Amino acid sequence: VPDTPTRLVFSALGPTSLRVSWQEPRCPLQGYSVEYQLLNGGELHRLNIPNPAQTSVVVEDLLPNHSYVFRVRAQSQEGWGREREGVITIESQLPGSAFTLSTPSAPGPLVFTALSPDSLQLSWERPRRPNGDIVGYLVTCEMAQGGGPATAFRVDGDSPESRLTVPGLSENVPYKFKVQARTTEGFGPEREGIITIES
Amino acid sequence: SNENLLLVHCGPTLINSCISFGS
Repeated sequence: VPDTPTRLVFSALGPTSLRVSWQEPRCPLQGYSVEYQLLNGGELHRLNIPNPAQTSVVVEDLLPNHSYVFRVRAQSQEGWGREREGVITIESQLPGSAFTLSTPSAPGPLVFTALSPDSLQLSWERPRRPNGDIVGYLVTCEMAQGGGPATAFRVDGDSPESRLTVPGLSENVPYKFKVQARTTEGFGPEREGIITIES
Repeated sequence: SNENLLLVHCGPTLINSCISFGS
């Protein structure tokens, strides 16, 4: 049967809409099935993706501040494969975005400050409901252009708020940052964003 | 590819960030 999707990405387009993306191993398929429903009681929505080349879909008319569960499966001639599951919420009422994604097991929204033309500080809130007690966080930094190597910072500790200063950066260059909690068992969901320092 | 501009001396900015499950 088809393998489970190896990755499930969420990106908020607005306070009531997001793009769901997934990734299937390079190794047919007929398509995908994307299921979602409110976590506090609601009908099951099932989206059928009849093209295996399509690995993303937009979902609109979502309720703000309501937790949803998303399930993505792949289909082939043999049958359906196991699903990758994800819980997420679009929260909405500090400069920045008025709406933010949140899942209980991921770090809080990323707050960036450009301390200088070649350095910044990043802070994030502790996960609301982590899967296992936290040992620390892994923070990775890399050029969004590609090719260049990534830098991985280990942030030991389980503070309610964690902070990291990143030196050696270049102005006008986009950098992709990833933050994920390290727990006793393994890692949690990672929050990712691209920034650029300018004056 | 959404990029968030960080301006020096403008203070902290809360960026909109993607969440990823798995790898």
